[PDB]
Amino acid sequence: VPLDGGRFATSDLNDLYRRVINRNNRLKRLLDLAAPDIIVRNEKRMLQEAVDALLDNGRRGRAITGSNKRPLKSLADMIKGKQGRFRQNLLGKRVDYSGRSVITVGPYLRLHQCGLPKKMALELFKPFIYGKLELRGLATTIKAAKKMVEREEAVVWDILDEVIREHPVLLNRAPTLHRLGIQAFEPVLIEGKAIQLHPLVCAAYNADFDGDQMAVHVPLTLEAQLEARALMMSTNNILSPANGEPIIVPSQDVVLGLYYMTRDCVNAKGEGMVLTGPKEAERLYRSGLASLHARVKVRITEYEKDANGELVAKTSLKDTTVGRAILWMIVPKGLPYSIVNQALGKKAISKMLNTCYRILGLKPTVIFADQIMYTGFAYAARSGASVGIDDMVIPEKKHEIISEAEAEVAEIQEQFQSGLVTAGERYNKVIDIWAAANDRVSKAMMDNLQTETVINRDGQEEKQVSFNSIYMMADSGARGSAAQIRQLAGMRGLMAKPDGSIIETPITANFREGLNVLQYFISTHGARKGLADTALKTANSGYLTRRLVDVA
Amino acid sequence: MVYSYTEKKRIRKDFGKRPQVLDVPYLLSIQLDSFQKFIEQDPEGQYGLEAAFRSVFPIQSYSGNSELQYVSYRLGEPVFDVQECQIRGVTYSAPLRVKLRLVIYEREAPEGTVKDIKEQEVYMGEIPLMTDNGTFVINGTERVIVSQLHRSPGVFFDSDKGKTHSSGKVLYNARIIPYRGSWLDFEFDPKDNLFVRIDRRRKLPATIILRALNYTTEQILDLFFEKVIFEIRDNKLQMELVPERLRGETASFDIEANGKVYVEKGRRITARHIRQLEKDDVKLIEVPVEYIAGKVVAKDYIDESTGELICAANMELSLDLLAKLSQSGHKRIETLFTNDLDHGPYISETLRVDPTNDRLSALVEIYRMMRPGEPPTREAAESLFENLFFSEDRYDLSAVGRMKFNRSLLREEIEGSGILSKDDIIDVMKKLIDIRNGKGEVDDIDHLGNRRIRSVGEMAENQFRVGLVRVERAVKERLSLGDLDTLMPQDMINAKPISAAVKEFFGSSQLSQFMDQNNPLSEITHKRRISALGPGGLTRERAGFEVRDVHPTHYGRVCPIETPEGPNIGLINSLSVYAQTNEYGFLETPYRKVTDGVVTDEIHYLSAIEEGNYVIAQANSNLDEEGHFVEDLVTCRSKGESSLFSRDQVDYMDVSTQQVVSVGASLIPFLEHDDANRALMGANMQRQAVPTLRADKPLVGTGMERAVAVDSGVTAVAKRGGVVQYVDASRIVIKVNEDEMYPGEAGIDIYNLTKYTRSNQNTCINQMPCVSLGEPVERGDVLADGPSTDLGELALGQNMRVAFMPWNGYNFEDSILVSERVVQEDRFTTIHIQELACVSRDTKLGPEEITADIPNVGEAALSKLDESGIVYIGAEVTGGDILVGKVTPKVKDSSLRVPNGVSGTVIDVQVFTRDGVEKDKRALEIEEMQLKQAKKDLSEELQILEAGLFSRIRAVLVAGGVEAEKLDKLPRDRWLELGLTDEEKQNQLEQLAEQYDELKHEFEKKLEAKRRKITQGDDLAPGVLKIVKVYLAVKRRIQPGDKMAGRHGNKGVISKINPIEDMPYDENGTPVDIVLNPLGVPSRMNIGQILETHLGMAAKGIGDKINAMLKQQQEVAKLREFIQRAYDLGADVRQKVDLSTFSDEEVMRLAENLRKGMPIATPVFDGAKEAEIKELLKLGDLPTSGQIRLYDGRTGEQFERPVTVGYMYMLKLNHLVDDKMHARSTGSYSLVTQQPLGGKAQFGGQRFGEMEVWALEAYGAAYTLQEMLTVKSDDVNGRTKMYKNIVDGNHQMEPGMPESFNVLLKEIRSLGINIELEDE
Amino acid sequence: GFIGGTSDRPAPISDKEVDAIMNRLQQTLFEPGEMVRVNDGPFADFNGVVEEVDYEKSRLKVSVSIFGRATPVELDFSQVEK
DNA sequence: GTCCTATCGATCTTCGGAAGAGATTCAGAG
DNA sequence: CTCTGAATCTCTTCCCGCGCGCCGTAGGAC
Repeated sequence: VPLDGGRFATSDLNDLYRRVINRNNRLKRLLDLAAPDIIVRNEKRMLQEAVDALLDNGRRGRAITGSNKRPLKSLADMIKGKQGRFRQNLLGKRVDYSGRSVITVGPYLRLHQCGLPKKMALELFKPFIYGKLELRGLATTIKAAKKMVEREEAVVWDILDEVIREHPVLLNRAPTLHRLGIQAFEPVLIEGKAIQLHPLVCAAYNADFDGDQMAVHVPLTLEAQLEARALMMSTNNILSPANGEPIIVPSQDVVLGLYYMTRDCVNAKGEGMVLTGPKEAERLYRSGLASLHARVKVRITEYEKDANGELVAKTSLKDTTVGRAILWMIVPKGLPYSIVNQALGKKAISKMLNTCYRILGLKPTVIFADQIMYTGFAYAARSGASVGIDDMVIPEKKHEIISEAEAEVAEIQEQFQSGLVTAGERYNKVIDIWAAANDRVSKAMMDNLQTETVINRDGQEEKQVSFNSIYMMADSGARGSAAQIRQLAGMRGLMAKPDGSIIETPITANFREGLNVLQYFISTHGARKGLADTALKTANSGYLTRRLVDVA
Repeated sequence: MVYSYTEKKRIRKDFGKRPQVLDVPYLLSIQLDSFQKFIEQDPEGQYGLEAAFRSVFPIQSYSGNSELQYVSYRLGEPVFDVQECQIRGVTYSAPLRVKLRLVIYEREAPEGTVKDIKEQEVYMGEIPLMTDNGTFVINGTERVIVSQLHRSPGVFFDSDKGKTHSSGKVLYNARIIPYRGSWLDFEFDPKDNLFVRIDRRRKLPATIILRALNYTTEQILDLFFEKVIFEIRDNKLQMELVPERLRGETASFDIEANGKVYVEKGRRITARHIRQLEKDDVKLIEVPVEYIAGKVVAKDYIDESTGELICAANMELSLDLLAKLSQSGHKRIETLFTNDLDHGPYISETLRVDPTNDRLSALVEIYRMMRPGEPPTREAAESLFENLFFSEDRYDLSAVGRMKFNRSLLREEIEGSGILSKDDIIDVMKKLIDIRNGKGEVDDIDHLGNRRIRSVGEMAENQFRVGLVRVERAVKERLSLGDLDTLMPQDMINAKPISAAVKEFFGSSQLSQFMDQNNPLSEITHKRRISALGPGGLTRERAGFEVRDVHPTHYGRVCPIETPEGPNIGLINSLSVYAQTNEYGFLETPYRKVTDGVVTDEIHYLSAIEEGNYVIAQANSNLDEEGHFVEDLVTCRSKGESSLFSRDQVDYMDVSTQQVVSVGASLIPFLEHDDANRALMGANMQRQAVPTLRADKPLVGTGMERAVAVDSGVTAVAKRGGVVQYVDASRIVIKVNEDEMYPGEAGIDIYNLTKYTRSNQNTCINQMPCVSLGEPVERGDVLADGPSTDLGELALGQNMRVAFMPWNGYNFEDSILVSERVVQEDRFTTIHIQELACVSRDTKLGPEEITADIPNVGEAALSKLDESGIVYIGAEVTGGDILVGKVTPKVKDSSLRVPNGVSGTVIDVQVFTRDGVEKDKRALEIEEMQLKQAKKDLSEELQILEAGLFSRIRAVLVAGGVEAEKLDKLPRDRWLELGLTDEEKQNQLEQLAEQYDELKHEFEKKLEAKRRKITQGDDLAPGVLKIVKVYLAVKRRIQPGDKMAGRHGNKGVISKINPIEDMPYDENGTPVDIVLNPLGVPSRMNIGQILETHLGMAAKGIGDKINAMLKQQQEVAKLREFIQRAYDLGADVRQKVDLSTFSDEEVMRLAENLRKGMPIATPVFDGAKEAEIKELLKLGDLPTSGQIRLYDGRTGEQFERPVTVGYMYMLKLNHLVDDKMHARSTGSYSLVTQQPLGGKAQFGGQRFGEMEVWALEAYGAAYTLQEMLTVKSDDVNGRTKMYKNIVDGNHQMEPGMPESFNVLLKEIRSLGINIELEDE
Repeated sequence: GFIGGTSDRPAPISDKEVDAIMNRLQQTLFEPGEMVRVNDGPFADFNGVVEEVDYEKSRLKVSVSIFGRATPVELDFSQVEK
């Protein structure tokens, strides 16, 4: 192929063939002219080595090159290799009718929908649009149809809104480790340029929306559309194939919303009255006459399907909370009330959803999941559960727990100052005392976090579970488990050297307080070790996957 | 305390506590001081091009009997300055001229020369130069060469467990690494046999070297072993005993004499036994013949009578041998000390493995194993051995290498020659054997005391040396074969090898990084970057956890946080703030010299190796303002270990809390409160921010900006103090005060500010003024703010008012909700300057043309084209418009149409044309415009200078015969002989008149040269006739999909541009701009985001109070009264400011620059505690809680429980969506295999990888796969029949067969393989 | 280096081989209709066709494609490219 | 200058990869 | 005298997308 200007791009095989042809022609010329035996032997050796370079360049003593020691690729080089035909062009090949974009979360989408930009839709569904312009008779042929599509005529958008009506699109974030990484979605046009993805699906893709690109492929033929809708649709993949675990496990924010909504407080506005039904409860809340966490008695009605399969309606008075009575308006008509009569968290909600799939079926389950997501988002917005430095609590006894524990190490040092202990025993006593101190600090911090709430119930103070922002985040299982709140409010604790040795002097600070220079330098050891561990293991995992697929 | 005028506009409140004793040094001196050490000539020829030449010249031909020797080199000035060279696209370099003296001696006579020819600095090559910003211009493209970090030359000892044979034992191996020459490695075999190798060749016996060194087995054994003596006097074989040789060991045999027996058989030996023995004079002792039999003799002993070998070196003795040899007349036997734990036989074991005999044998074996296929020869094996390790051409320990080597051998002297010596190798072997006995310790390879930094001025020197070596190789032969008579030194050499070598280094080396000019911070953090990669280093795919992980000696020299996480973590590092390179190349850092009990103000730099010899106090220790440690005991680090030590025991103290971090991490406030992972992400992201359109300031910074923005080289800085005279947003002219005015020079300094110019990331880099007409300035003040800088302080982004709360899920776990107000204010809009070129070549069928008369085109697209065929400047264009009317011969409509998607304003068109071909009309107009501008610039310079000069002349004529009538009578130029007495005033007038005449001629010559340059037909190098450059400005706004980020590792794409109504508002009605997510604060341990935010609130609150006090016409006394209170608040802070001295003019001026929030400084590890944030919030009427209640704009309800609201500094990262959204229906297809092209700049489709194929196979989708891999991509006939059916509305495919597979078949059939399809 | 059986000892050539080499060191008609290229001159390396035979003058005459015609152009003998 | 032939056909290609397994050579002895 | 051990050699393997940027036969003879 030529390049910019009157030059043709260098071709490796062409040059290998050129070398071989020149050497062989020289050998023929000599054999015609009867060159001495020594010369013809040398020419024959050179010809053999040139054929060697043409075939499997590199198996020679040294590969030949025509550049800055960049050896030329041979035929065997083109056959095998990660850039070879097998893994570069046959097993995986670039496909038309595809694109990519930066994704963003659209909470309004249904589970089976996804939003795509108008521009990407127009540039992917071009032939379908032509297939309407002739069928509508609005365009004469392709020559005018393409021009009209270029004209982005306002009628062309009506054509797109008709073409895209029921045509699935495949969305494929990469790296797609498991089959749940490729799914079909019914598209809806969106003004912007980002791909609107559903919240509940992002868990399956492991898709954090911090600038994560994702690709779309348009299934063209009829069987392709049917296969997408029947096998790869979002609603057809609610269970994980690796274990009996839903892949629609509720997101981090939604579970926070449900945890905030169904929780109960000791004394609250609108407490103790009797509500005639969930609707009246909801009205009360929206009129502001009652608090969401208020304790109340609402008449609940539930349906239980018999062993044969017909629902039996039973109605009763139930002691519950206003939030639970509101949520009960969303749970389908087949479940017991005991699932919503508890403060739901990322675990407790999950089994709930599973039970729905266990009883009602797929079709009730998907709509129930969407409704749970909607309600969770709305009431989490109403919660306004902000986080601030005022919310990170240092237990007051911590300074004492340090002041004693360090002193004990001093005693372990004093023995070492007296020759009464060995070298190793001093180390393994100091580190154990520090670990016990870390446990005490963490226990006091957790106890203070849960104890920070005490309220008056019409008389005499009584304690209860804490509405502390960090506590609700941890307890709901959204983000920030015990090991996180412990580092944020207890002490950072011990650390390890790159050789793994336990630091005799733990990081006695926590991130709410300032860490000093040496403490931070100690922390860098673990931080970089973890980052390097990730960067190196992300490759061995993939290689193991390839070996497994190619053996099975 | 005195505040500079640039500083005396916004007195940023500082929360620091420690007094900064050492200000941050120049941040780019790492580059400049090296290239300065390179280009500068030096009588100590070392460290420069003169060193490279003296390492080559003089050069002589032994057969020639004549030499040529280097005399001197003088560097010609660059032909084009940085700006012109960047515009045209050439490299910025200087011509090297070298004086060569060719001396021809004479045969049959002493070296008295017949003739010597000194060439007048013959041309040698073009060497690139380092621009004052620290960057090289190579092809218009601006490059930065990263300083490399690699193992220092010397000797290194290493051993490992498990990695070798896993059998518990460790193998000790030593390596000698010269600066330029062959590696030499000594190693122990698993059976304790010592061998050597060169360049990791095959194992050869170690002692063969000594045979090559001409050592007899007797000499070697004496060198390495100890002698134990037996005598045949006074008794049969009494032994000379050294009692200390017996210790710990059980005395396994009888030894008794002289009364008391010291130790009997079967018992150990202790010290008191040694004392009794020493009292006993054990010079002779009784041992049985069996003990004498186990020894091994030290020397050859022949039969004295027959002259035949009866004993030899390393021969093991026995009873009969003893009797025989003593009978032969050798009554004094000497054997080797071979204590197993103490005196191992390793050398003797090598003797047992040695198949070679002597020096001839040594050379034979060395030659055969070094060069298989090459026959040995006595005269030739020396030619190999000496060149291996003794000849300068192939061995040179650098000065740093020799210093490190002598340090490893504990020598008293470090100044030694570069070639190894016999005792030098002997000492290396001795240290190796001692380490094998365990009496030493192995070194750490990844220890900053073993790895040294090479910079540009050294790698370039090495490349120049390589070029000169090739040139010498050629010209030695030329002089040997040349007739030496008609030859001249220009004939001897040709520039091509040297020029090619240096050109390759500066153009395509692995370390010639293309500069990432995103903003001033990216430039700085890229110029001070340290790399472990590159030639002579390791590779990203062959490095393990050992080299990546941080090190206890990295403290104070290398930032442990700022590393490019991903494929090459830990291999690319950023040099610490204060660290600097030692003379030898190691990294040294300054520490405050602690004297006994006081911390003095004396800074001594300690390197990575010296630091272990001291005890260093941490910079956070308190002192009593007398220098004494307030704490009785202070935490210090000694040998990597850190622990408490008593006061007045410490020896040094770190100079500042920022000594551990780099600039990228130094700019992050509250770095102490962020987990190191989020710190790393924030530090990496901070250099990706795009310069916004109206970047202002950070409310909460760390004070490091006042240096980063100055040393970045992007802001216009006042060279000297003076008063501004004229500003027009392009050229600021300063009347430099006479205190620094040169007596004859103009005394008035211009500053031509650079306007909108494309950067390496297609961004605009225009500089805008900030000083006012008549404002006084002092040398070093920032006159014009560059991009991302404002009022001399670095400002990457905008401070948006953010709230932490879930809001209907639009901020779901990474997403960001942004009010429409911020996009209405153009907070984040930024300009992108794209460069599109339309080339035209003299094709084989004829020369191409650029014309508005393009064939096959209507006037609709020509509307934007001119009469010549180029777009009018300032016309707004979109994708698809024709910008250039090029035509190709034989006709074709090849013309530049705007690329799809992009749209903007055409702001610049530079047409470079090869001469000979006629210039198009618009090119003529542009050239005339350039010429008019150049003439106007030169004329304005000369005329303003003439005004100043004539005014100075009239001022001289004030005293000395002032005559107003005769002064205004004639024109001012006819003042050659104005009335003035015979004094020195007429001398000053004559001096300045000669100066004016010189200025006249200089104006003339510069104008003519500039006209010739501009009119020059630009060199279109390869067979090309003309090129048209076009520059497009795109004002990209912010849209969903764009990526924004804080300074705390918080990042996310904006998910919705929420209208103003839907945003929450507080009880004052002010709506928040950005709604962030709360659930992220804990999980990602970045609680810094919610102290800064709190502080930010207070930082605005003070401004909110000032603005009212400025909006309400408060009296200045009260305004000052408030502001001073806002400044004096806090602890005993380092910064103290008394606004009283501001005369109310600077008070009002400060307020006008403070009404938008008082900037606050929170140093990295000397930052503000929460108690001060609470105090500052208390100063405002803001809640001391930090959290406010908000109201939902849609429903008017109040959110339950208050929420955190504040002013977080947010940055728009350079990853906007419009550069990444792409979709393809049909277009280009590749040639060899018909699969669609791949990429964005090419209309390509996404690659369907193997993992996607596996996932499709996981479902039962087979039709989907068949389509995806046959019709969509590969089957050429099928994909058209599919296209037709889809247009027809049939939706049916005919797959056929993927062409690529057929290609594969041909590729296998081209071999000796017949692979074919089968029917059944 | 030399060409021989082993690098330790390169071998001579032969007795008769030297003599044969010293022996040699001491010791195409333009057909009508044939297509040739010019060897030198402004028409060198062009697709031409022989039109007639200028034999006895040690010359040549080959048709060329100039002006869109197969114009009669005459050349020297040493302009052949067979 | 263009147009041709050919590869360090008087060097020294980079030592800063692990590893995992076959293949190919060498011991202690039947 | 060469049979089963090891012992030392060579050959082969190392996630995946995206997006820029640049750089891309040489010497000497007619």
